[PDB]
Amino acid sequence: AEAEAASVRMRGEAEAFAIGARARAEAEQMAKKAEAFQLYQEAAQLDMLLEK
Amino acid sequence: AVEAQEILRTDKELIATVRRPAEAEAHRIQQIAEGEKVKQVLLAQAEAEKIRK
Repeated sequence: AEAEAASVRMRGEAEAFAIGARARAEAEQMAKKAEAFQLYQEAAQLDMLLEK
Repeated sequence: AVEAQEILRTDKELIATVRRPAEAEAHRIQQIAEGEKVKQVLLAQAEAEKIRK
């Protein structure tokens, strides 16, 4: 039982740290998405609408 | 007196037959449990660092 508990603890901690890693990556990723979207005029919105 | 000597003999026979094998079985179980616990802990650590990387 102690071995199983340690296994669960360590695997869960590792996967939670991995979730945090993608979290930080995705946040720093979306910041630049917003920054790029800020420089969109009517032509770009028209392109997005006609692509969708 | 025949039966008294038989009592002593069967006491010693029961000792040698079940009392010591029980202790040996207990030692075997705890040794194998130690081995399995170490194996599971090492495998869990390997899997955890796999997931981390």
